[PDB]
Amino acid sequence: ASAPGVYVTPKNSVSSDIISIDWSPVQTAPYTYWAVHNWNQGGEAGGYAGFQQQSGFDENGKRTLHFAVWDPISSKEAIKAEYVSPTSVASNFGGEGTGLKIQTTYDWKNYNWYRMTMRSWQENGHTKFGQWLKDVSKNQWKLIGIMDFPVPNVTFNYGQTLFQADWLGNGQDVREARVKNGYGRNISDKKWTSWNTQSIEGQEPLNNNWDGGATSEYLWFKAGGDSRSTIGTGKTFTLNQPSQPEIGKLDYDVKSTYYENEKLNITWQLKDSSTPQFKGKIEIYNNENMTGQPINVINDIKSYQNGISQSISLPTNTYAKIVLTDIFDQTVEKKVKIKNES
Amino acid sequence: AATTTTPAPAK
Ligand SMILES: *[C@H]1O[C@H](CO)[C@H](O)[C@H](O)[C@H]1NC(C)=O
Ligand SMILES: *[C@H]1O[C@H](CO)[C@H](O)[C@H](O)[C@H]1NC(C)=O
Ligand SMILES: *[C@H]1O[C@H](CO)[C@H](O)[C@H](O)[C@H]1NC(C)=O
Ligand SMILES: [Zn+2]
Repeated sequence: ASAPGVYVTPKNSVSSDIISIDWSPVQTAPYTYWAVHNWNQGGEAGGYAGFQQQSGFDENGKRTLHFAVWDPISSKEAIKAEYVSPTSVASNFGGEGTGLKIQTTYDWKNYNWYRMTMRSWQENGHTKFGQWLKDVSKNQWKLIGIMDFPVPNVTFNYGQTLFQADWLGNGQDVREARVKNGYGRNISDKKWTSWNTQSIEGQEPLNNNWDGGATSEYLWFKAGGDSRSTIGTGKTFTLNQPSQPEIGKLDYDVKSTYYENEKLNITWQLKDSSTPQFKGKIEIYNNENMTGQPINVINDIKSYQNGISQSISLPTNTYAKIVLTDIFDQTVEKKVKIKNES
Repeated sequence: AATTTTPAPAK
């Protein structure tokens, strides 16, 4: 009744705080989950993320992103949905296990590339898990969702794998996708591990209703319909990707920097093609060279905040050091004179 | 009642 699962597994993944892979759908049977990221199976902060064809066979069906983290093993504190995008909905799941999921309506398209990048980080004694998606054709990043997990010092510790799964039982319907550009950032040294070599493996060694292979460009895999394995129970394949990933640049324009009636307003906009914002800080100096100590500091500007409005007492001539950093820890600093009129 | 389970850890 069900298409067999297919797993694509890096040979060399390690404990990571950033995990990234590129995915392209080819055939999209309904009730298919491409979980392109998986971590900590059976463990603290177990989770996954990817793409679902929830209904229909094509773009006119319900196409989504998915993100889930299982409830803490010991802590009684709830996982919080800290941030959901305009098309994202956070809900608690149940059945044999419980936790938090974010489902995001997202009009992804056949034969287009989608880069799903997850980051885990420590903030206020908790671990945050964030989901970002680059639409490669549009050259546009979007922040999808951030979960606040009430246990410190958890990360994408083990179990990196992708799966394609039929969750309803329509093994007659073929599902096929491609992946490339798998990378993790190591907890050990903050350097990148390249998943250049991956195994493609059917879930059931006795079920051959799936197939896989690689071009010089991508790994591909399918299951269901007339799929029949050309690679036995599984096979390993190498892509010629660079050992360090090609990371774009953080690029933004300051839109306002003015002080009026004891209120400081500073706003910015990342360029359409920029890497996405991870955090911000603004130091305010009483001198152009920004020597000595700032007279004031605005800390803990979040990934989802593109400005500040603060009641503050300043002298005549103030200068703002705007320090933004992207999800890849690239920092871009601008120095702007604060204007004393809106 | 849809479920989307995951692989078990290695023993
Ligand atoms: C897995 O996907 C299905 C299909 O959409 C359901 O949303 C289910 O609740 C999901 N399970 C988890 C843990 O997110
Ligand atoms: C999850 O577990 C169920 C059994 O409980 C099925 O094996 C299902 O195929 C599994 N899904 C994946 C992706 O491994
Ligand atoms: C599969 O992995 C998820 C996290 O991705 C959960 O840890 C889930 O409980 C795991 N399933 C099994 C059978 O261990
Ligand atoms: Zn807490």
